[PDB]
Amino acid sequence: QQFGRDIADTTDAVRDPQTLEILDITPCSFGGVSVITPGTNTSNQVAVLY
Amino acid sequence: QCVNLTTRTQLPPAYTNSFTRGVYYPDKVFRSSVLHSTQDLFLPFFSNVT
Ligand SMILES: *[C@@H]1O[C@H](CO)[C@@H](O)[C@H](O)[C@H]1NC(C)=O
Repeated sequence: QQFGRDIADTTDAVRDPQTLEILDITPCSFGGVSVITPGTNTSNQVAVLY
Repeated sequence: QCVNLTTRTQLPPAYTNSFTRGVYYPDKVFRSSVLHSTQDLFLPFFSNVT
């Protein structure tokens, strides 16, 4: 075996082609941006939710 | 350099079953906890074999 797949059909596993080393996937970071703010007539302060 | 084996008695071979045989790994892709389906040359279950 050289490759691998998960339940979502994504190449989450791979084999090093130079030695017997196997590696997997664990994300470095992620983020979903969303800004909450009142109306322009009321104020101008903003806040970002990740 | 060969020797002819004329002592073999001629007889038709018998037939048996193939309940849970003929299965093998499809490719070199790792699969874990996934119900993968594919089309490949596979011996049918409960089939007639010699
Ligand atoms: C397989 O086929 C042969 C000849 O057609 C027959 O004699 C034998 O009984 C069969 N075996 C099975 C398990 O059906």
